[PDB]
Amino acid sequence: PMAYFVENFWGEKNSGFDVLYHNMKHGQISTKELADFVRERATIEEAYSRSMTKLAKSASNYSQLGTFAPVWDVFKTSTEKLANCHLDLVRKLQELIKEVQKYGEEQVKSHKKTKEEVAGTLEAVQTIQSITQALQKSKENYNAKCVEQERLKKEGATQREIEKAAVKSKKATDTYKLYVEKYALAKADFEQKMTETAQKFQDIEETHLIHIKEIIGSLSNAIKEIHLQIGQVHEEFINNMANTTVESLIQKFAESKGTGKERPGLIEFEECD
Amino acid sequence: MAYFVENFWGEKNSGFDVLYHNMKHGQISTKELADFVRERATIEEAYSRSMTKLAKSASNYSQLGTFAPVWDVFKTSTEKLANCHLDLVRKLQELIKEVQKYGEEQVKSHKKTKEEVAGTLEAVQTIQSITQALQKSKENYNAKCVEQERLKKEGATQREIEKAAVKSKKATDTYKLYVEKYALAKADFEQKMTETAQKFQDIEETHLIHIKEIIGSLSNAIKEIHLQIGQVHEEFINNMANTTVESLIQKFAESKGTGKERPGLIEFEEC
Repeated sequence: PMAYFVENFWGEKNSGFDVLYHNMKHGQISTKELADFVRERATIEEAYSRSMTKLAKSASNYSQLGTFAPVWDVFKTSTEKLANCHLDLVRKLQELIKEVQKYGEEQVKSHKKTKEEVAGTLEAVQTIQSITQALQKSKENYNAKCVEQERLKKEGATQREIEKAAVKSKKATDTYKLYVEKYALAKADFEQKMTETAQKFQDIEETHLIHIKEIIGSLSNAIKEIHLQIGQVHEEFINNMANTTVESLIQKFAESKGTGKERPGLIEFEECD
Repeated sequence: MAYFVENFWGEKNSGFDVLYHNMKHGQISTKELADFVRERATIEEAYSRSMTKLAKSASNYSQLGTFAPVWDVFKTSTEKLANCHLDLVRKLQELIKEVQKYGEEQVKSHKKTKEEVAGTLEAVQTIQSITQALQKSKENYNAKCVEQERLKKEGATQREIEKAAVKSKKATDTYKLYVEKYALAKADFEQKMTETAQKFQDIEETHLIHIKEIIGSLSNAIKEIHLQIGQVHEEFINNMANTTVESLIQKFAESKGTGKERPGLIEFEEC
């Protein structure tokens, strides 16, 4: 709840506004980088899915010879289901990329509106920066008339030409005195505007980081959901292997590849006929 | 029960030849199991090395933005995921070793079994040699009786009858001997085949139970890593919860803050 942005963005240069504003704009970078990360994760998931699909094809094309042969269909169906799980994660990640891209383009809208809203604080910054430089110029000019006043005074000059040098110091004093009052006015305006705007930026940054973590939340949800499905494919495979018993494998081999039930007949002595 | 004994006889008696070659096909099932685990490990390693590459790319994103520190959470979690899949690769490579060790010791027991029931192979060669010779003598003895009938219907000499009778007598003596030798070989084949077909089923039982034990070890290895993968997903969720909005706001403000102190007070200063 603490105002970190208000407390930490002042300094002598009055550049805090600039930093904060461009930091808001850098929030666009993060959205592009996140989408790119999810795209690459989806690439890996699809590579895995396509290879698993190919692994199921090779499982169906194994030799039909032997008692174990029918078990490859249990390998086929499970590998097909596992491959489909990963492809569905790809689809879910791709839907997630779409809503990151959607957030990225509504950032551009809300950044444009913030720019138009902080226009008063932009003025407050450039006026205080201008007056601080103008005050320094009037400070140095005031001192330049002091040195020239005392240069002519200590060396020896007419009281008429000293008095007109004193008036040149008076106008140098008055304008410097006026800039001191102008600084205090611009300083009070800047501090009032910056405190409202530094908080404004922090609030924008909090809304940003909340929405981003919600996307990573949906990222974690899709991965967890598919992870649960993957675990169910493994368990289905386990008990399908349990159901495929040795008894049934021998049963099916004898019934299909058995030569004959009836044993060779008994032949006796035959008459000539 | 006994399916191999009951259902492997037939007229041509291919029973032994089929069951022996089927035992040999048990070696193919072992090779194809190795090829499956190897291909699965290849997929699991490619995935792992891609994830490692993804984990390292997570750190090479922009330093700009309040979100920046969150990338380390991605980096550490994606690294751990990558290592889980490589650990499975190592476990699957240990299975390929025991499958091929089982495959090479199958060759040892199969050649032993061949030498154990070579007598039953002889019994198949014996009954086939005899039944053909029994049919040869059956056709012969009947032809001697056809000649006995042919020469009687036409009429011949009494001494030719003695010659045809003694030829039919020896045709009977051999044909009757082949009937006894068939019944002796049938009682030898059916006795040995029943013992051999039961032996072929018993060794096929020990084959199928051991192959299922290896696939059991396969399912265990995948289940164990799947549990670890689920823990990484939960650790990622936790680390994301720990990386609060407040901690990121504080991170950036103290890193890229322009100054704690507000613009200074400037008053008149006399020369």
